[PDB]
Formats: sequence, structure tokens, C-alpha cells
Amino acid sequence: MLKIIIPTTMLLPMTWMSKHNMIWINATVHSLLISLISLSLLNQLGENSLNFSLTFFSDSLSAPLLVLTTWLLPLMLMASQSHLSKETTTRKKLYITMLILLQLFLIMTFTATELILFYILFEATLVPTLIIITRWGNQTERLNAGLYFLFYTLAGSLPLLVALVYIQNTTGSLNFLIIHYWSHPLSNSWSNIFMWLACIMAFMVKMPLYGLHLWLPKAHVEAPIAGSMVLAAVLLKLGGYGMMRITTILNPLTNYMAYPFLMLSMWGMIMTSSICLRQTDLKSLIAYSSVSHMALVIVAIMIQTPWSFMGATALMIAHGLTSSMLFCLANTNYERVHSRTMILARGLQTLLPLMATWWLVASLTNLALPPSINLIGELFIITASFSWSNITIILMGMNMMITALYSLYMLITTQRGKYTHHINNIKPSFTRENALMALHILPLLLLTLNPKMILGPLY
Amino acid sequence: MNPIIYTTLIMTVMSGTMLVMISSHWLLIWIGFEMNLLAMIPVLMKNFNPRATEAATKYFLTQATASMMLMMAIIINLLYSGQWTITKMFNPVAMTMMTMALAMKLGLSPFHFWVPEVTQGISLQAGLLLLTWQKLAPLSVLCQISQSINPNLMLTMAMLSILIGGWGGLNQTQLRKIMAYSSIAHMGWMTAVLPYNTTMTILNLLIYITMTLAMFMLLIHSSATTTLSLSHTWNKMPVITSLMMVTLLSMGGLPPLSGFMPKWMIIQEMTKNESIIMPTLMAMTALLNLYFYMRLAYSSSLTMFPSTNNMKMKWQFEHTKQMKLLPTMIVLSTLVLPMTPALSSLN
Amino acid sequence: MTMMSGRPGRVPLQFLPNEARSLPPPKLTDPRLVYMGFLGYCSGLIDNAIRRRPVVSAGLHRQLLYVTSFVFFGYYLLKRQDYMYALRDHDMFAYVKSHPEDFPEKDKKTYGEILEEFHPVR
Amino acid sequence: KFYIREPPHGSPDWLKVGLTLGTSVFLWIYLIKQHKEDVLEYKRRNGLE
Amino acid sequence: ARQWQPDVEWAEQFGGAVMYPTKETAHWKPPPWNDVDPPKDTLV
Amino acid sequence: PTIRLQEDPDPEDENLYEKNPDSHGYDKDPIVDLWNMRVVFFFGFSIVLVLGSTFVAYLPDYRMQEWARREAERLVKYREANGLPLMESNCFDPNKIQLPEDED
Amino acid sequence: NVLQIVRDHWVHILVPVGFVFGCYLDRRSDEKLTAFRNKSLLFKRELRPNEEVTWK
Amino acid sequence: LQYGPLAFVLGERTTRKLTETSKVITVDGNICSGKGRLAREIAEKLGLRHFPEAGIHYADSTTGDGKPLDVQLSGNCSLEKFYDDPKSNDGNSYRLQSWLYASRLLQYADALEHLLSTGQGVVLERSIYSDFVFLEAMYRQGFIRKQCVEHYNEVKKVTACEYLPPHVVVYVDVPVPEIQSRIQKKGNPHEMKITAAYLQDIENAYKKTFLPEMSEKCEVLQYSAREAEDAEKVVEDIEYLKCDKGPWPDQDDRTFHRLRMLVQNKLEVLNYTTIPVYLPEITIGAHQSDRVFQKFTELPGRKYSPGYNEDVGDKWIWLK
Amino acid sequence: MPLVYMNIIMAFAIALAGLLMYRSHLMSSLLCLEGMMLSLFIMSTLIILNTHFTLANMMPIILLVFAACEAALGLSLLVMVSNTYGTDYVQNLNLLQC
Ligand SMILES: CCCCCCCCCCCCCCCCC[C@@H](O)O[C@H](CO[C@H](O)CCCCCCCCCCCCCCC)COP(=O)(O)OCC[N+](C)(C)C
Ligand SMILES: CCCCCCCCCCCCCCCCC[C@@H](O)O[C@H](CO[C@H](O)CCCCCCCCCCCCCCC)COP(=O)(O)OCC[N+](C)(C)C
Ligand SMILES: CCCCCCCCCCCCCCCCC[C@@H](O)O[C@H](CO[C@H](O)CCCCCCCCCCCCCCC)COP(=O)(O)OCC[N+](C)(C)C
Ligand SMILES: CCCCCCCC/C=C\CCCCCCCC(=O)O[C@H](COC(=O)CCCCCCC/C=C/CCCCCCCC)COP(=O)(O)OCCN
Ligand SMILES: Nc1ncnc2c1ncn2[C@@H]1O[C@H](COP(=O)(O)OP(=O)(O)O)[C@@H](O)[C@H]1O
Repeated sequence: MLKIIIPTTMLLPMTWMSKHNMIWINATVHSLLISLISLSLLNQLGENSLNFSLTFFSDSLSAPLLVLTTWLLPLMLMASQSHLSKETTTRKKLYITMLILLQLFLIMTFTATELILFYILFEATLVPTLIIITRWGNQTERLNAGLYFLFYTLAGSLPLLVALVYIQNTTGSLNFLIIHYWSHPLSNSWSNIFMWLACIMAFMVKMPLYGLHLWLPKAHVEAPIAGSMVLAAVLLKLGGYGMMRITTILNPLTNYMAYPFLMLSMWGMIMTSSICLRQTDLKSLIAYSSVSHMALVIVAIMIQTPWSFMGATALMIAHGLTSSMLFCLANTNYERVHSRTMILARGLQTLLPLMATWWLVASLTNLALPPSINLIGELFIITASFSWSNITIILMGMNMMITALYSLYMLITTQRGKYTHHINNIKPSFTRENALMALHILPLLLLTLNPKMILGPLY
Repeated sequence: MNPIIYTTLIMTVMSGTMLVMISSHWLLIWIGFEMNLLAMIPVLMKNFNPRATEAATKYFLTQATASMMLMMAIIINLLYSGQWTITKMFNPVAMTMMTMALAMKLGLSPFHFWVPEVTQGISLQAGLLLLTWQKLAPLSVLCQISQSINPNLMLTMAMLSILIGGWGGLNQTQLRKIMAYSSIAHMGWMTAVLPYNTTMTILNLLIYITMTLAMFMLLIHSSATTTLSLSHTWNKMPVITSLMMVTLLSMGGLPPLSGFMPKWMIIQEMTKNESIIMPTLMAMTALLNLYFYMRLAYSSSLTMFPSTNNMKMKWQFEHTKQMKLLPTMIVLSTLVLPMTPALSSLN
Repeated sequence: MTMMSGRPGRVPLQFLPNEARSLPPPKLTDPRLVYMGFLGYCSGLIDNAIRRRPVVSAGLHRQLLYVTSFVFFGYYLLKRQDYMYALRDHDMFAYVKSHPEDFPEKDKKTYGEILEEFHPVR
Repeated sequence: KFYIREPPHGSPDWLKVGLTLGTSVFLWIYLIKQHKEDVLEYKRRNGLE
Repeated sequence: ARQWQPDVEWAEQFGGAVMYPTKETAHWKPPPWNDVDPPKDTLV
Repeated sequence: PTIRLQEDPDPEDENLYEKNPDSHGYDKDPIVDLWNMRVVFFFGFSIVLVLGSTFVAYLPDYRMQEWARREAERLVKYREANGLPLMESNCFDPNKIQLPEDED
Repeated sequence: NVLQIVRDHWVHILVPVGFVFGCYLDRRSDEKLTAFRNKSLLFKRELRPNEEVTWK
Repeated sequence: LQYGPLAFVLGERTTRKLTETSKVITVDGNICSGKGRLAREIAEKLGLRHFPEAGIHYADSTTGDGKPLDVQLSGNCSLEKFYDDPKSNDGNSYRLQSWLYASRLLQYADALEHLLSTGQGVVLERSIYSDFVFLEAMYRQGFIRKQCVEHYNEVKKVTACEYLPPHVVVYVDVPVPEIQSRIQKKGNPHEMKITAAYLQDIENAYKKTFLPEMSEKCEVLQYSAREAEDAEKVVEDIEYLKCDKGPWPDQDDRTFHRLRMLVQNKLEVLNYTTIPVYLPEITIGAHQSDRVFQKFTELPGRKYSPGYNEDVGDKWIWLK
Repeated sequence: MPLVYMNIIMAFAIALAGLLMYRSHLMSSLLCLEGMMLSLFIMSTLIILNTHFTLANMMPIILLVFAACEAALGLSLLVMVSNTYGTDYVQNLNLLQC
């Protein structure tokens, strides 16, 4: 596993000793090479995980997430260099350093064998994101956003830490293999109920669960483009992955402790999809769409079935790619017109045809068109939910409708109609932007040919 | 003050602390405290002004009352057992009086009122000394009598100190009062784990001292005592504000920084004693300290405040006096979490 | 609250007892020593940055002294920490050996003969 | 170029540089010798070689 | 198009003697720039 | 002064196409821009996508799916050649299970 | 002619050397976990007349 | 060994270097008076070090190379356009006044450092003590606001209290019509725009605040325009003065040690000039501040500390 | 314990209450501090005489010595306070807040 970690660490002195006009080229090339190397973790076993050492291990759940992280770094670098051109050399290197440190923390987080190490890296991911949002965000709200991003996370994660150390006092270990092999049922007691809540609520906040989600619209809207890309594509999944690891010690308590969270997820999925229908800010719409998809992921993890776990893994990967692409698409128009109001710039298909094609494909994957992996995950989760209770289809189907209704709505508002007359500074699409869209969209489509590679351990 | 006289007074303060920490006789510990206070009063008034005089008077009144209570507790303990050795107090009333006297000396709630005012009234070097070196002697005495302390009283004072430190720090624009409230909260954290493990108390003391030394040295380097004065430092020394922001993040306890290691070690220790509610409340309350650290970082390094024209002149001059241990202090305040097991060397 | 300060036969301020010489010394390529040297290097770089000197190039002798001091202290720190952990385990094993009635060896059952409650997921 | 004293001139303070390098070299030699003696004493006490 | 940075109106929020001024505390004044208060004309 | 502060006016964003009509949107310097485009295209589209997709497509069957199919074929052949049931409701042999003796 | 291009392009070997060093450290870490090499009830095997270990 | 507490403990004292000729001397006067000639002649006769009047680029002459920097990186104010449009809405008048006060504070610190380190006397034209007269004129002509005066008074109160005023204050008196005739004679197109009210306000400020206040703690030598050329007479008058009035006799080795620790370390001297009082005339926004600071750091010898800039020929940087 | 021990302990408690409950004058508080020192001297002397512990016959004297130091220290501070305000009133010490 060090064959991934050490090159990522070497990215830091490489960017700090590069020429002033070579930082982007070097960082992009070497992050792409690191992604190519990380692509070898996809060879998984079935029976058990790849246990490299006492500290790091790779699973069929971890490997797609690691590949997505390593692939997302070069895309973030490509998307950042446009609006950071006027920046000084030192601050550009500091921005790249924040991105590299975030990738390093995420890579170590997804492969830690022991739950305290996972928790420490899980919290360590906070600091670079906070610095990125509050230093390179554009508006005055970013500061408030940063605070919301911070104290929502910590207020959830501080109890988890306590629970974790408590567990190691009674079990004797926090190694995940030992935890899984020596797992014992949780009795029906108040102490067990509160330990369950302490083990779950941090990942709930990270998802975010409906009702604990107010930090996400602020943080994703106010962040720079690379911040939004990493926040939506990878950071949210830190919750899901965490849940998939920690529910192994929460049975059979989850059989009834999950009812309020399931109700919140289903109803708030309806609520956030409906919120997307009346949204004036284009980034806010994408953020709320992420909330709805993550609610579906929460339902999948809470019902604890192999089909639901497979669907949750697939949906996590697919949503990461799609939401990153949508954020980049919105940022292109924002850099055109310096406003996030969705109705300001209209009829853009007339002026930017290829970018309109990119918009269309992103909207199609957002509404889960078959046979995309978005629908693969969604359908697996819906089938598992139907087995859990047949009435769930009523909500699930409703969500589907609303999702399409807002997706095309976005597409119709920004691409169709007539162009705004007074906006006359809409330049042709750069090769950088088109390449970024392609590098988002093509892996997503290729994953359809080999879906099992993202279906997780339960496959 | 004459430099020779200043050196003599500093060495007398240090000698009082050493006398406290090497004595086996209660009278010699008391004498060490008296010597420390006697030499400490002029150091607070080195820069003469009404505020320094008021701070020295408040400090002396507090410490002299605490010393009276401490001698009373010693005498009661002697009365109920003809013992002068500092092992374990034989009378519970004497133990309560001794605990209150030591809490008053440390500034734990509800005897915290003097800590901000005095810290505001003195210079930054005097504040550095007051918030780092002055904690060693009472904490050492508390460590020696740890088995005798009543857990309820000590834990009540510790929780109150954490809560009051967070709440009081939330309201401050002056940097010295911010440091004082931070000190009160950290003292509460230190005294919470004392009845369970004194090694954790020592570890927390060392980490807090390192971070406090780093912050005071960074504040002396960029001669700022208010938030708005510190907001000018980015336009003269950006590296200083960056280092200050990282150290502030460490003080808030965020991982993977060093400031996380003490709390992590304390909560865990408390869970070995079936204590869950108190560690949970303690962390959730330390969130307030993190909040006002974050506000200071917002005003100082993460954004750029307006500056003044005369700052241009300051661009032409370097810092005359260099701090030798500031780089080591910053590195120790941030990057020592991977060396956590080394704490076994502290027992 | 004070676990091992009163251990019998303990010299007050040695930092490294004679019996600690029975333990294998840490290797000079120990990853913890390498991290200590990295900390010294970071201290040297920060010293260059604060003094407004070229960060990577300015004081090679000064940076070398930083690294050397950190490594030198870290070696003895690691020796003391390893000795303390060895003492902890030595005392633990001796106490378990001397108190058999407090740590009984009970016959262990196989899983085919332990009745575990089954909880269906549905 | 510069107008005034500028205490660090083109020649660095050779006494201070020599002292710094000598301290580093002495510490390194002492550490190597100490490690060798530690290994020898450990092997002698535990009867490895 | 440039990033927003604090201005004078934003900065003056931090220039008072306290955050969150109340009716009682609004009359509190920030300390002098140097730690020196003007001498009182308390003639003896 | 009817003014609150001495400030630079907000500048207008400059078009990379004005000085470089074929500017690729990577950098102001045309040579750096062209090479940044070239390295992005070569190392993303030529190296990672194509070669990585080929590598993932031909990954060896460590999941042991063909192995499981062959094992199932052998078991089905043997079991229906001798009249045995194709599968048993008991995953473990009851003779190695020790149930509690009395249920009442 | 190569001196200056090396001086401005030597940062291009940092990451490949990092990869090689990481592979070496993975092998070294593997060397510490051989307690059950050729000892599992599932894979235990008689050595070939020439091979010394079943894996490394 | 740089001076400090360690140097004071062993050996160095200040009172042992004073040689009755320390005599910090300031030679004040109105605009266009011949006080500069008199100051230089006094310095030559008495063997003291002369300090030419501190201008906008005074600090530039003490740092790096003595060459003045661009007005945008140093000063950010113009005397020429203060003469052109003293009522400009860009705040140039008070910016110039505050920058000039800071420059005079730096020059006073430099002169005191020289006197306290070598014992040789210094001669100055104006000082932080006589700067305010210009401010007062600026206020009475409607050139600056009352808030600017309040801020100037705050800065002066927290700065000038830390230093010893000059032993000898020399004033050169020239009437306003003669000043106007000399100004017309000089030939400077910008100075010709100075009105008689401005010069009269400067004269009134001097004669009604500065000289009466200096006479309470110093000895004042006034001289007319005609008798100002007799440098020998002025030096003889200076040589027969009894400095028994000010605080200078009331200073011992410890106060001299404090003062000498203050006069070096120019950052400590300039500390309170940039206090966070947000006047529009002197407040500079974040974007302009960042741009100008970067442009300053791009100067050929300003990126690092003085001995560490290899683009101006510094060597052995790797061993420093 | 005898009535005399409780009388001395009551004297200490009264002096401590007098110190903690302020009036205008700082000198009155200094007198309360000195009274606490006197009560401690008397109590320790009584214990040491009663138990015939010969070597602590010197500790009350040393106690007295440090009492003087405190007194001197306090008086010094009082002088400075007076020189600032013309009174020794504790009300004047309100430049510093919490
Ligand atoms: C904005 C979104 C935030 C996230 C929301 C998270 C939701 C968490 C809610 C937790 C769900 C259930 C918690 C505990 C399970 C049962 C709770 C209780 O109501 O059930 C009854 C419990 O009986 C009584 O009702 C006691 C509970 C009533 C007192 C609790 C106060 C509830 C008021 C609502 C407070 C709001 C909570 C959220 C604050 C934000 C069952 O009776 P009984 O089977 O005999 O006892 C079972 C427990 N035993 C086995 C240990 C004995
Ligand atoms: C921020 C990180 C912490 C930094 C701390 C400051 C570092 C500089 C300290 C300089 C080291 C020299 C100190 C000791 C040298 C010899 C003295 C020695 O003999 O003292 C012994 C004591 O040994 C010292 O305690 C060892 C000090 C080592 C501290 C390191 C622990 C740090 C925790 C993990 C973080 C990693 C730090 C990285 C280092 C740079 C005597 O033991 P003993 O008299 O019986 O204990 C008295 C107290 N008791 C009885 C109540 C227990
Ligand atoms: C723009 C111009 C348009 C007009 C021109 C169009 C030209 C034609 C385009 C359409 C081509 C359609 C091709 C349809 C696919 C046919 C081949 C396909 O079936 O290959 C699959 C193989 O696909 C691969 O398995 C999956 C590719 C995975 C790609 C990964 C990309 C690398 C990662 C990039 C970063 C990703 C980050 C996020 C990751 C989570 C089959 O695998 P399988 O039948 O089983 O293999 C059996 C035989 N084997 C085992 C020997 C191979
Ligand atoms: C974004 C906001 C998220 C907020 C999350 C807050 C909820 C976190 C869950 C509770 C946190 C603390 C739980 C402690 C960790 C559990 C470990 C444990 O097992 O300890 C229990 C002890 O459990 C407790 O003491 C916990 C009681 C609660 C203390 C703090 C109360 C705070 C408010 C309670 C309700 C809020 C928690 C749920 C909120 C949901 C999210 C909004 C049993 O230990 P023993 O003492 O040995 O007993 C064994 C014999 N029965
Ligand atoms: N503190 C100040 N504020 C504004 N203008 C000043 C100040 N000091 C000097 N000046 C201007 O600088 C010019 C030269 O000063 P001055 O001493 O009067 O002439 P000179 O020294 O050449 O005989 C004059 O036009 C004067 O008005």
C-alpha cells in the first residue's frame, strides 16, 4: 500500500521545488501516474481482503473509492488552474499542497485496518478542506460556511471517539478483522442504545442525513471548484464507508434503532428532490441533488442486505463522478458570467454546442438512465427496499419522478430557449474544459461494461 | 529594572518552584510558594503603569489568600497526625482546604476571576511566564497528593473550568484575555484526569506549555495584543500568520495535530474507569475554545484585513531580536502525534 | 493515580537504569528516529522561513545541527520508552504468575457446542 | 550595494560555522559509538554472540 | 471579478472592548494603545 | 473625502484568446499551454483510460468464479449420478453439533 | 547541454523513486509476516527439492 | 557583540561616553528660511554629525542601498501635489503629514542611537516635537479634517513620550513677506502656490505653542534672518549655555540602557505608527495592500534579509 | 479537642472572612491577612508544644519571617496604589475586567 502512499507524499516536494510555470504540468502528470498505479488495487479476492500489513488493508469496498480519489486529484488540478492564474507562485503551491494533503489523508483513511487510525485520518481530512473553503472561496459567506462545515462534523465525531475507546476497553482491540471475527450481539439496553447512537451519528452527519444536512448547501456553494468536487465526490462517501464498517457490531440493535433514520431518509429524499424544483442558484440545486442521492444510500446501508450494500457501493461511485461533472459544468458558466443565478444565462446550446452535449450526458446520468451504474445502484437499493417493505416503492418511485423533473429542468433552463441579449462575453469552450468533462464522463460509461468492479464485497 | 536584578528575580522564581518540587517537608513546600510569589510580584510590574500595579495587587491578594489556606491545611493535617511529610492527607477537612488553596493558586473555577485581569494587565513576556511556569508547582503538589483528593470536588472544578474558559473566551477581542481563558480551560482538562492518572496530567501540561510558548513567542514577534493589531501582520510577515494559524488549529485539538493527543489520551483513560459522560461533555465543551481560536484565525490569516499606509515603512526593517526556540516550539506544537507512545517515558 | 513512580529499587533521576541495557537497542534506521530527524529538518526550514532566509538553501550547517540534535535526543527517548514498556509487561506477567486464583484457566468450548442466538435480517 | 555595516558580509562567520559542524560531527560519532556498545552489551547479557 | 476581502466596516466589528456588546458593556472602552492610562489629577 | 479607503478598482477579466487565438485554456504562455494540453491528453486519454481499461479488462480471475462454476459442475454430476439431493438444508454435519440436552 | 535541463527537470524523478521505494518497503513489511508460511492447513505443502520458501 | 542586556552587565555604559558636547541640537524655522545652512555650519563648527531634514524617502536612505524607492512602494504621497491641490479628496495631505511624522520619528531614533553609541553630538533641522506646526497649519487652512488631527495626536502621544527632547532648540525667524519673496526667488513652480495664510499659520503655531513649550524644558535660541548667517556667533552662544533645565541631567545608566535598547530595533520605534484606526486618508484595502507588498518584495534586494540576496551579489549563502 | 483549639480555628476563620469580605480600605484587608498569620502561628505553636516535638519549635519563627515578607510586599503595593489615586480604596482597581 506504500507504493501508493509514498509517491503521493513525494508530490509535495515535487511541487515545492518546481519552476513557477511548471507546477500544474508536473502535478497533473504525476497524479495521473499515481492513479494508474492505484488502478492495480482492483484485483480483489472474494473470500477475504488484501491485507498488505498490520496497518493497511484493501477490500472490494475500499479499492473503487481509492481509485476515485486518485483519479479526482488530476481533475481538480485541471479545474483549479483557470481561476488561480492571477495567484502568486507561493499561494498556488500552497493550494496544490492542500489538495495533495487531502488526497493523502483520504487514501490512508480508506485503507486503515484499525478504527482509531481511521478516525484520526477521518478527522484530519477536515483541515485542508476548511483551509481551501475559507481561503480561496469567492464570497463573504465562505467563512460562515467553514464554521458550519466544521462544527457539524465535530459535534458528530466527538461522541464516536468516546465510543471507540470504550469499545477497545471491553473488546480489547479495534482491528477491523478482529472486530468482524469476534463480533457479538448488542443487547436491548439504554447503554447499548446510546453506544449505537455514538457509533452512527458521525457518519449520519457526514452523509448528510436529512435534518443534519444544512452545512452541505453552504459549504458546497461557497467553496472553490476543487473544494466542491472533492466534497461531493469523495468526502460524503466517508460517511457511507464508515457505516458499512461499523454496522458489523451493531446487530441486532439496528433492527429497530434504524426506523427514525429510515423515515428521515425516505421523506427527506422526497423533500430535497422537491427543493431542487424551486432553486435560483445552480450550485445549490446540485448540492440538494447530492443530499437526495445520499439519503437513498443511507436507506441501503440501514436495511443491511447484500443487495442493498451492493447498490450503495455502486451509487456512491456513480454519484461521485456525476456530481463532480455537474459542478464543473456549472463552474464553466460561472467563470463566463460571474453569477450563479440559473436564469441569468440562457439558450447556451446556441452558443456552446459541445458543452451542451456534456450538460445533456451529465443530466442523463443524474436521473439514472439505463444501463448507467447510477441506475444499477438505484435499482438494487429499490429492490432491497421493496423486500424490506413493499410500500417503500411508493416513495422510491416518487423520488425517481422528481429527480427527472429537476434534472431536465436544469438542462432546459440553462441550455434551451433564447440567449440573453446583453450577455456578450461568452467565449468558445477551451480544450481544458472539454477535456475535463470527457475525463469525468468516459470512465463512468466504461464502468457499465464491468459493473462488478464497483459492486463491492457482497458481489 | 536592572538586568542583573531581573536575572536574580527570575532565578528566585525558578528556585521557589524547584524548592516546591524537590521538598518532602510541607514547610519547605510552603516556603517555596512564598519565595516564588515574592520574586514574582516585581516581574509583573517590570513595565510600570497603573494597569501593571493593579494586576500585581490582584495577583498578590489571590496568592496570599491561597497561601494562608494552604498553611491552615498543613497545620490541620499535622494536628490530626504528627506528620510533616507530603504523602497523603490524613484529615478530609485539611484535604478539602488544601485542594481549594491549590485550585486558587492555579486559577481553576470558580477561582478563575483573577486570571484574565492579571494577564491583561501585564506585558506579553510576563504573561508567558505567568501562564507557563507558574502552573508547575501547584500541579506537582496535586500530583503528590492525588490519591487523597476527593474526586467529586476536583471533577466539579475541572468541568467548571472547561465551561467557563470556553464561554469567557467567546467574548474576547484582546489576545491576552483569550490566552487566559484558554489557560483556564486547559487547566480544567489537566485536573480532570489527575485522580486517575498523573502521567496524563504531566503529558497535558507539557503539550499545553509547548503550544502556549509558541503562541506567546509568535505574539511577541508580531507585537500585537488585540485582534485588529494582529490583523495587520499578514501585510508585514505572512509566514508568522500562517504559523500562528496552524498553532491555533493545534490548540483547538483537531487531529492530526499535537493538541489532539492530550485530550485523546485523557478521554481514553477516563473510559478505563467507567467515566463516559464527563469525557463526552468535556470534548463537546472544548468545541467552544476551538470556535474562538477559529475566529482569531479567520481575522489573522485566512482572510486579509485592510492595512495602513505607514506599514510601508515597516517593510524596510527586519526583526532585531531573534527567538532561538520558536521553530522547535512550533514544530513540537504541531507535528508530534506519531510519537505518542513516547509518553510511557513520563511514568 | 501514580502507577510506577513508587516501584521498588527505582533510582530517582537516572532516565536509563542499568537493567535497561538487557534490551535490544533501537536500530539507527528506526522509522521513529527517521521521523525525529524529519522533525529536526522541519524545525530548520521554519527557522529559515522566520528569519527571512532562503528556506531550502540558507543554513546547511544549521539545518544539519537541527537534524542531528533531534536524532540524538530521539535515540535515548526511544530507549527509555522501550524500557518502560518492557517493565510494564515484566510486572504484568509476574503478577499473573503470582496470582493464579485471580486468572484461572477455564476449559474452552467449541462453537458446535455453544448456543448462540440467531437474529434474522429481514 | 548595501549602505551600512551588514554584519554578515561576503565571508560567513567561520568560527560559528566550525563550531556548528564540529558539534554535529561529535554528536554523530558519539551516537554511533553508543549504538555499537549498546548492541555489544545486549548480546553479552542475552548470550546471542 | 475578484475574491471578497474584509473592509473597514467588517473590521470594526472586532475593534470594541468585547464581542457581543450589551447595554452595560457598550460603555466599556478598549485599553490604550500602549498599556498606559492618563494620570489622574488627584492633587494631594 | 466622500470615500472610505484607498482601493484598487476591480479589474476586468482578460480573454486568453485575445493574445493567443488558439490558446487551449491552460496557460498564458503559448508553449507552456501547448505542452500542458499535450501531457493532459497523453497521460489521461492515452495512458490511464485506454491502457488502464485494457488492464482491468484482462485482470486474472482471483474472485474464483470459473473455479466455483467447475466445482458446482463436479458436485452436481456426482450428486445426480448417485441419487443424492442436489443440496442439503444443513450446512454443517449434525454429528458435530452438541445441542442442549433438555428443551423443557 | 544536459546540466541545465537536469537542474530544471530533476523534480520529475521524485515520484518514480517514491514508487520504487514504496515497493521495496512493501516487500520489507512482507518479510515480517512469515510466521505461517507453508504452515496453513489449507496450503501446507512439501517443498520442491530445490526451492527454499513457498513465497517471499 | 550586538548591544543588549549582556553587554550592559559587563562593561558598556553610556554616561562614560558623554563629553559635554553631546548636545542634541534642533534648528527650526518656517518654510524657505535658511535654517539648513545654519544647521550644517553649526555641525561643522562644533564637530557634530549633521542630519539633513527627513523627507518622504528618508527611510530608503537607511535601508538596502540608500537610493530612494518608487513613490508607490515608499511614501505613497506627494508634496508637489499637496502644493497643487491641498484639498484633494484622495487624502494626500494627511497621508503626507503622517508619513513625514513617521520619517522624523525614525530619524530621531537614528540620531539618538548614534549619540548613545558613539557619544558624538547630532544636529537636526526639525523633529517630532516641531512637526505638529505643519499639521496645525494644515488644519487651519481646511486641508485636513479634525479626525486626522485626533489620530496624529494619538500617534504623537504614544510615540514621543519615549524619548529625550533636544538640549538646544535653535529657531530662525524670517517674516512672512520675506519668505514669500524667497519662495518666488527659488523658482519652484509648486512652492509658488503657497498662500500667506499657510505660512502665517505655521509661524503662529511655532511662536505660540512650540517655542513656549520648549522653553519650559529646554533653552531656546532665537535669531533673525540677518543675524542667522553668523554661525560663529551662534556657536559661541551655544557653547555658553547651562543645560540645567531638562531631564537630561536626570538620566543614569539604566535609563540610558532602556533608551538605547529602544532606539535600535526600528520596528519597536515604528510600532505605534500603524495603529488600527481606520481613517480613509491612510487606510489601504486588502487588494491594493497585497499588490503593493508583492511589488515591494520583487525589488532587487528586498526578498530576503540583507546578507541573503544572491541577485545583488551575496555569497556563501549556504554557509550563513 | 479543647476549647482553645477551636477558639484559635475560629479566629482564623474570622480573619479569613474579614479578608474575603472587603470594605473600602486595602489596609484593613492587609490587617486581616496579618491576623490570619498570627492565628496560624498560635495554632502551630500550641500543637508543637503539646506534642513536645522539639525540632519544630523553630518553624513558627520561620513562619513569622515569611509573614513579614508578605506584609512588606503588601505595603509596597499599597504605596503604589496610593500614588496613583490618593486613596487606598479597592474600588480604584477596576481598569482590568473579565
Ligand atoms: C434533525 C435530525 C437529527 C437526527 C435524529 C436521530 C434520531 C434518534 C432517535 C432514537 C430512536 C429510538 C431511541 C431508543 C429506542 C426506544 C425509545 C423509546 O421511546 O421507546 C420506548 C422506551 O420507553 C419509554 O418511552 C422511555 C423513553 C422516553 C424518554 C426519552 C425522551 C423522548 C422525547 C423525545 C426527545 C427528542 C430526541 C431528539 C432530540 C434532537 C420503548 O419502551 P420499552 O420497550 O419498555 O423500553 C425499551 C428500552 N429498554 C429495553 C432499555 C428497557
Ligand atoms: C510537545 C512535545 C513534548 C516536548 C517536551 C520538551 C522536550 C525537551 C525536554 C528535554 C529532555 C531532557 C529531560 C530529561 C533528561 C534527563 C533527566 C531524567 O533523569 O529525568 C527522569 C525523568 O525522565 C523524563 O521524564 C523524560 C522526559 C522525556 C519527555 C518525552 C515525552 C513526550 C510525550 C510523547 C510526544 C513526543 C515528543 C517528541 C520529542 C521531541 C527522572 O525520572 P523521575 O525522577 O523518576 O520522574 C520524576 C517525576 N515522577 C517521579 C513523578 C514520575
Ligand atoms: C466520439 C466518436 C463517436 C463515434 C465513434 C464511436 C466508435 C465506437 C464507440 C462504441 C464502442 C462500443 C464498445 C462496447 C464494448 C465492447 C467491449 C467491452 O465488452 O469490453 C468489456 C471490458 O470492459 C472492461 O472490463 C471495463 C473497462 C473499465 C475502464 C476503467 C477505466 C480506468 C479508470 C479511470 C478512472 C476511473 C475513476 C473512477 C473509478 C471508480 C467486456 O469485458 P468482459 O466481457 O468481462 O471480458 C471478457 C473477455 N476478457 C475477460 C478477456 C476481457
Ligand atoms: C450533528 C449532531 C450530532 C449529535 C450526536 C450526539 C449523539 C451521540 C450519541 C451519544 C453520545 C455519548 C454516548 C457515549 C458513548 C457510548 C459508550 C457506552 O457504551 O457508554 C454507556 C454509557 O452511556 C451514557 O452514559 C450516555 C448517556 C448520555 C450522556 C450525554 C447526554 C447527551 C444528550 C443525550 C441524547 C443525545 C444523543 C443522541 C443525539 C442524536 C443526534 C442529534 C455504557 O457504559 P457504562 O457506564 O459502562 O454502563 C454499562 C452498564 N449499562
Ligand atoms: N512636516 C512637513 N509637512 C509638510 N511639508 C513639509 C514638512 N516639512 C517640510 N515640508 C516642505 O518641504 C519643503 C522644504 O522644506 P524647508 O526646510 O522649508 O526648505 P529648505 O530646507 O530647503 O530650506 C518645503 O516646501 C516645506 O514646506
